[PDB]
Amino acid sequence: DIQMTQSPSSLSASVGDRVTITCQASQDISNYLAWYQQKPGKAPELRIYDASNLETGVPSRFSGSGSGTDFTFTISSLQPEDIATYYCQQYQNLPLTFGPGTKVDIKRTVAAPSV
Amino acid sequence: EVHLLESGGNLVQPGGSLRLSCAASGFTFNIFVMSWVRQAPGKGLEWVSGVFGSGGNTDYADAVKGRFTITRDNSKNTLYLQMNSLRAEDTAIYYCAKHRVSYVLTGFDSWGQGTLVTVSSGSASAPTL
Repeated sequence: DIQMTQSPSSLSASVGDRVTITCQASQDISNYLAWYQQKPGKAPELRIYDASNLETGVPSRFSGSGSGTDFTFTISSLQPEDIATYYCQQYQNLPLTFGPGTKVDIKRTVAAPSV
Repeated sequence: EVHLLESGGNLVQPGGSLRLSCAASGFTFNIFVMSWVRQAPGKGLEWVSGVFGSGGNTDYADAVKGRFTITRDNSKNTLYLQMNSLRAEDTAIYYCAKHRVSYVLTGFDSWGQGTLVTVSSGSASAPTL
């Protein structure tokens, strides 16, 4: 199919932070990409379509860049409302393909496992 | 305002068959493309099948092929999935999703809430080793 890759798997940031996710394609996909937010036990929610366009009433804080191969999604400021699994979806062809996902989380308790 | 309501998912035996339904609102249902996408425990999202306005062209994923059947009732603006030949790989939260525009090659504008389909008897039953 199209393979979609999501760098990285999980992260932990902090309120206020700027956070960046990488979604990479197999084919050249032009800019036929969608981001989704998914708070646990919720349906996915459309964030960005067409690589860059913000769905109506999303906050300009969520951002989407890239075309072809590499895509970037950025949150300029962390809000506790953004806790979630992020997804990218290609629509260059069928089967419509989603990427594994990027789980975004607060820094809490564990060493920032920095040994 | 899009309201996609889903029923019918429940625990089922392997070799079983379910009929999922998803009902839509606050959009011209009959002009839009509709898809079912599932989500396996310990897995991301897989689009399953798409149906085309008229209940015309339908497309399926290879996994789902001959086992699952997608049908729309436009007169009651409902979506159906007939899941034959159930295997554990089919265990998932099933979502009905609205195409952002009236075409397959689209993101999903609006999602339903999710129905769970547990295709499980009792894991696996082997004794000889």
